[PDB]
Amino acid sequence: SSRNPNAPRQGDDLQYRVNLTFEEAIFGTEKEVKYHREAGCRTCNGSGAKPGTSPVTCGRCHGAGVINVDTQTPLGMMRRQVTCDVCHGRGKEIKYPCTTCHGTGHEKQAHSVHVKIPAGVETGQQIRLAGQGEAGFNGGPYGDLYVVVSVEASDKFEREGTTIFYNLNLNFVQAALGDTVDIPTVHGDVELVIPEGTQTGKKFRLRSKGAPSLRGGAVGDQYVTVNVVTPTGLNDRQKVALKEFAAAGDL
Ligand SMILES: [Zn+2]
Ligand SMILES: [Zn+2]
Repeated sequence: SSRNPNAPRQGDDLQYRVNLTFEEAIFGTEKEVKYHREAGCRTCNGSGAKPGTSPVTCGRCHGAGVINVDTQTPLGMMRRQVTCDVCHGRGKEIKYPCTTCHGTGHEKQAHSVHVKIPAGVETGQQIRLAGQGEAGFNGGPYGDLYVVVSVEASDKFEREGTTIFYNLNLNFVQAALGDTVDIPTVHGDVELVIPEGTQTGKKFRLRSKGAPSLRGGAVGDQYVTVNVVTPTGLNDRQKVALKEFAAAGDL
C-alpha cells in the first residue's frame, strides 16, 4: 500500500502444527520447535555484498533509483519518473555479492523457539510468537510464528472445552444391585457409587475433574454417563437364573 518500491515491509508469517497428547493439552506444557526460516545473512550483515565490499551508488540513477523521463511540449516539459533500469533501489554493489545469500540479504537459518502452551488448549488454537517467522525486506520487521495446537484423542475420554466426558459400561448385576467402581480421570482415579436400581443413561457429575479454562475460569467437570450392557453368549446355568429371576418377580 505504498509507492516507494524500496519501502520497508514485514517478513512472511510462519505456521507450525504441534501435536499434543490428550493430557498435554489438558495441562500446560512446553516445547522447543526446530525449523529453518529465512533470516537475513549473518555472513553479510543483511546487505548482499561480499564482506569487505559495499553497496555503491548506482552507475545510472546516480543514487536516485529512478530515471527522469523528460519530453518537450509546446507549452513546457513533461517529466515522467520510471524506476531505474538497474538498481530498482539505491546502490548497486552487484559486482561483489555475498557468497551464501547470492546477493539478497536473506540466509536460510536454523532456528529454535521455546513455547509455553497454556493449560486448556483445544485443537486449532493458535499462539502468536512475534519475532519468529521470516525476515523483513529493506530493513522492515520480522514476521510472526503461529503454532496451531493439534490434540490427539484419548482412549478413555471425550472433551469439549472445560468439560470431560466418560462412558461407564455396567452389567445387569451391577445396575440392579448397585456397585462401587473406580472411574478414570485425567487427575487420577475416583471411586463412584452406583445406586441400586440404576437406569441406563444416568449422568453423574464429578466436580472440578474436567479441564482448566483458558480464560481464567475454574476447572471444569467430568460427566460420567452410564451404559447398561445386555449380556450375550450365555450358558444354560445363566439362562436358568434369569428365567428363575423372572418368576420370583411376578409373584
Ligand atoms: Zn549474505
Ligand atoms: Zn539506478
